[PDB]
Amino acid sequence: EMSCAEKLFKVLSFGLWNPTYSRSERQSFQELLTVLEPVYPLPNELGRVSARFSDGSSLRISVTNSELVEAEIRTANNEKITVLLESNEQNRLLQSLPIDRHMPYIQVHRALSEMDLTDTTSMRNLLGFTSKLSTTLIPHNAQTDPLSGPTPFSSIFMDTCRGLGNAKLSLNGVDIPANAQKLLRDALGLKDTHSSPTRNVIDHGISRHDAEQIARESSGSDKQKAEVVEFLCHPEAATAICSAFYQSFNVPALTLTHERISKASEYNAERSLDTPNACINISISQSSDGNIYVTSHTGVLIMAPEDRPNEMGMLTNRTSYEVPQGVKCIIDEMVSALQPRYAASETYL
Amino acid sequence: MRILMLGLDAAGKTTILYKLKLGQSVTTIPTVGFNVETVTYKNVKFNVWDVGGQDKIRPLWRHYYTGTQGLIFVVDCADRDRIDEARQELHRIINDREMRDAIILIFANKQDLPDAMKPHEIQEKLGLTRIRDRNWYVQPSCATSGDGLYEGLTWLTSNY
Ligand SMILES: Nc1nc2c(ncn2[C@@H]2O[C@H](COP(=O)(O)OP(=O)(O)OP(=O)(O)O)[C@@H](O)[C@H]2O)c(=O)[nH]1
Ligand SMILES: [Mg+2]
Repeated sequence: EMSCAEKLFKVLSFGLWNPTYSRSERQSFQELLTVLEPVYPLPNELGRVSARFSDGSSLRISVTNSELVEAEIRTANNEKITVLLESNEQNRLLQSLPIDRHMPYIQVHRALSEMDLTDTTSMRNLLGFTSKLSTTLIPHNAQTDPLSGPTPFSSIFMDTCRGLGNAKLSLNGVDIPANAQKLLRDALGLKDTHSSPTRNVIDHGISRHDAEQIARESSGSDKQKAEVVEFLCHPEAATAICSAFYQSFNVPALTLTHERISKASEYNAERSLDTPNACINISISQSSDGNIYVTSHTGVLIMAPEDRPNEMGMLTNRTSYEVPQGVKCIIDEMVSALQPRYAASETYL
Repeated sequence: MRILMLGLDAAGKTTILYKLKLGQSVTTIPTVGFNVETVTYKNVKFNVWDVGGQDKIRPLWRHYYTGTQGLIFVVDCADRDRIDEARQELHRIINDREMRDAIILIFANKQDLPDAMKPHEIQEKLGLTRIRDRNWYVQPSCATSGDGLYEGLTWLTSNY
């Protein structure tokens, strides 16, 4: 009786945590929450999110700098619904959106019912929920700004080539899966030992050809697959994809947390469990004006503060920035163009 | 009872602010402006004022002195390289006409640490030992655990 878009907003509104749902309910909520995606916000906004469901409903949320919420829903049957509302304390609709907030400390979330951190797969799935949740800005710092340092982006193409195949990756809402991802790695010229992309990929983006295959093998709608193709075929695409995998974006957040990170890392080796270091999750959007916006998340395991012994959770680092139209995938250019915003979340069970 | 927490940056003031405000320790960020929050403890509503302790924005705290009733000076007991840089800020703080007469809690915070400076040495290394006409109590604490804090409240409360 409802479109996916109406359901999500209602759930988001009631309380994405309010302990009542029948697991079958939560499980189907996380599902819906996955298609929700951060997009380029206006200068007067905290941020903006957008979703396109497999029932043709669509959800757009704006949050103005004054934590004021504006929602638009378009249904299965061409109904237009505008909602005005404030996230407060009970809803905290704000906590349940992938937006950056100004706060004295790192925002703490809780996970849903039966979410665990016990293996590599339960981790990508925690990130799958944390990456749609709110974060706290870490104010710029020359000392921790990885773009401030002497080796800016030095590992870009290694992290890319490495993270590709083994990330959650979304292009304009379309899910790029592992094979399409390796296909995109080859498409960039990056299965290679440690070369850079082709002077072709740079300057021309990918080929129509590789692009079509990639989108072909990827999950979503035809109209959406067409945006993917057209996005791939600019060089800014490469810039945006490659920079998104950049590993040092996490430095500011790790700067704040490194000992409880070390503890989490040690804490697992005592057990003999083998879950990985980081879990990577990336959302890229080109809006119709052709603006490109990146939200890149790295999840890393981390111990709770000493007042909560033996409790482990996840530290979710969000890095967000536009890739201005004119910036090709070379170091000096990305060092000067990109203005990464850094923000972090901690999520526990 | 309006309270004003002062200290050098990275001492753990903000952390103590939310250890007390939320009840559970959080991961703080360099406080740029200020925080203020209220805490009822034992029927007493402290009103604590957190202001950035970075070398930079230090002389803006005087803008806060008028009203204070207790100077929680919070201390990083591992950093010994600014032990002096901080044994001084203390004297300048309460000397200023604003804070002439006011009880003085001293949080020997960060005790859980290895090279944790003992509570008495704190008293010594600040210069607290040779001072009278003045309520000054030293409180060993861990801000991330909660140790000492709610015992230090006891002193603020009690001794006022
Ligand atoms: N080991 C240890 N670390 C602590 C303790 N209390 C606070 N810290 C840490 O020290 C760092 C500084 O704490 P903050 O409360 O943000 O420092 P601040 O005093 O507010 O400094 P500013 O924000 O610049 O004004 C934080 O990362 C805290 O987690 C403690 O008792 N023991
Ligand atoms: Mg602070």
